[PDB]
Amino acid sequence: ANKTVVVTTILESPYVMMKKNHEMLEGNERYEGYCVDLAAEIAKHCGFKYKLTIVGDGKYGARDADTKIWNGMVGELVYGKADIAIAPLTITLVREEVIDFSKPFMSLGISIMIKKGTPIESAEDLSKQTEIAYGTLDSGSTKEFFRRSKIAVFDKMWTYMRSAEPSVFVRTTAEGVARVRKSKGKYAYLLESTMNEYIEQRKPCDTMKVGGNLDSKGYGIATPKGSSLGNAVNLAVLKLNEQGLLDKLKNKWWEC
Amino acid sequence: KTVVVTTILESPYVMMKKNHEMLEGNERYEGYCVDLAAEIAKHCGFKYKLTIVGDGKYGARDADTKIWNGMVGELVYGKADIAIAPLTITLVREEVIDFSKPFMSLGISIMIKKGTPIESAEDLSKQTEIAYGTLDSGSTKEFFRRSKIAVFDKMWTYMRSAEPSVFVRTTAEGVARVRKSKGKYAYLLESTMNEYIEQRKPCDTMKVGGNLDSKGYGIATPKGSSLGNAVNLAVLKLNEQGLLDKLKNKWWEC
Ligand SMILES: [NH3+][C@@H](Cc1c(-c2nnn(Cc3cccc(Cl)c3)n2)o[nH]c1=O)C(=O)O
Ligand SMILES: [NH3+][C@@H](Cc1c(-c2nnn(Cc3cccc(Cl)c3)n2)o[nH]c1=O)C(=O)O
Ligand SMILES: [Cl-]
Ligand SMILES: [Cl-]
Ligand SMILES: [Cl-]
Ligand SMILES: [Cl-]
Ligand SMILES: [Cl-]
Repeated sequence: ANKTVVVTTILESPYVMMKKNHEMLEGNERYEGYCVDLAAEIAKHCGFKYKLTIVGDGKYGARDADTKIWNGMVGELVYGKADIAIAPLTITLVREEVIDFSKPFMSLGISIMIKKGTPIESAEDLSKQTEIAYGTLDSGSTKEFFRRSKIAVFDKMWTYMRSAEPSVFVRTTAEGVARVRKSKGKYAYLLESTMNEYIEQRKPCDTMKVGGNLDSKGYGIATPKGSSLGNAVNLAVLKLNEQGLLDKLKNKWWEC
Repeated sequence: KTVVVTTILESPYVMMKKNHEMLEGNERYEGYCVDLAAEIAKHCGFKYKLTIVGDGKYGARDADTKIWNGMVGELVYGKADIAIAPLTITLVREEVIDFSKPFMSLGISIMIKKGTPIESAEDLSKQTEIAYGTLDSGSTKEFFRRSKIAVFDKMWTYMRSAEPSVFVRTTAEGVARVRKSKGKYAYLLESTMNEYIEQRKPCDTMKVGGNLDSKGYGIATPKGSSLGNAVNLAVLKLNEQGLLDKLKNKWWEC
């Protein structure tokens, strides 16, 4: 690279977190987490300096159907605000058409979060009932998945979600988790298995993952199309995996 | 023109059809990869011819000369246009060819004959009574040669100095070596084949311990190929539509 690399990411524990004493720290030293360590290791094996930045709008990435404008970390790569995205960013077909992804460094699938005691076990259960509302993050891969799915059960769920009143969408993942906890079992949150399981095993220990994953995908490091950094970043990811660092980082950062 | 697809004869990925001697062309073969090639050829809009890799190898290179063999070599040296097989995505392979995003996941595991006193990779590295090795021309050999983890590096130090040779030249040779060694050989292979062989007679093998790593199979094309981008989007499409899970269930006793 010829400049200091601008890395965009999102504040999502345990991937990126503010240090207890971040107010006294400068630059990259303010943050900590799985993706903070991963960026240092990618930058080390690619030979560039980098500055960690938090995505301005706090979004993963969605595409406006009318204007085709992207937002979130995806938009920051498409419109030249960032050089690389190191975050739990899901590899998707639609995103792969405007940005480049490295090979996945972590796997996941869409899963269901419920409040302990809710009579729900699968997405089939959710689509066949009207007592428990459900929704997902509005600006992420999960919304994209349901919007595009030709699969009957998932299309039926999408049709219900976008027509529900009050809205069942949430604009952050934390909003979704909180909605489950305060809805007395009347709201089920559709989110990725990684965060679902993470929340499950932590206080107040009142949420739970039910059913199996709805699909199988992974997180990847993203760069803009044509960037002379994607090839290097891709090899770095594969080297860190083959050397065993990704397993070490997983164990490092991963109660009820 | 017609795209030359290189693959390898491994069940249930690629197999000979019943009465294959009387069939011609692509109709001689069937399996997960045979169905997968048709789907990718459909979404990418090209005609293709299935061919089995000449040397029956997955792909390794000489450390000094950097010359490749196996399916990787057929792509690097212009003998095939695309590889559709259980070919593992690795660092060294991605330096000379391109891979799509993984269409299937797997890890390195340990195969033993039933009754062998082994449960993990650490157990093997702590002794020599029970020999252990892996395929010589594959990604598992690359893993043990390039792994920075201590226990794996000790297994590599043992393998390349053991006597008689613990390496094998085909996966069938490794499995046969476990079944014939009366419990004195452990074969390091990928979990997909380990668990598949486990549920097939003679039913005298089993998988012990968790996977030593986590990786995936990807569709390979030579660098600069005009099929690369399209093939990658096809895999992601087939995954989104659930067809990869359909093929798995379709093609996947003790
Ligand atoms: N990853 C999706 C976003 C996304 C998620 C999601 N779930 N978990 N993450 C990351 C995460 C946060 C906190 C803790 C842990 Cl363990 C993992 N993203 O769920 N629906 C979506 O749409 C995207 O790229 O749009
Ligand atoms: N995949 C590796 C080869 C490779 C394998 C391996 N194991 N299983 N396969 C594919 C397979 C065969 C038979 C049945 C089933 Cl289910 C799966 N390849 O083990 N060590 C290696 O080095 C490579 O690309 O080099
Ligand atoms: Cl993982
Ligand atoms: Cl359906
Ligand atoms: Cl021709
Ligand atoms: Cl899989
Ligand atoms: Cl170690």
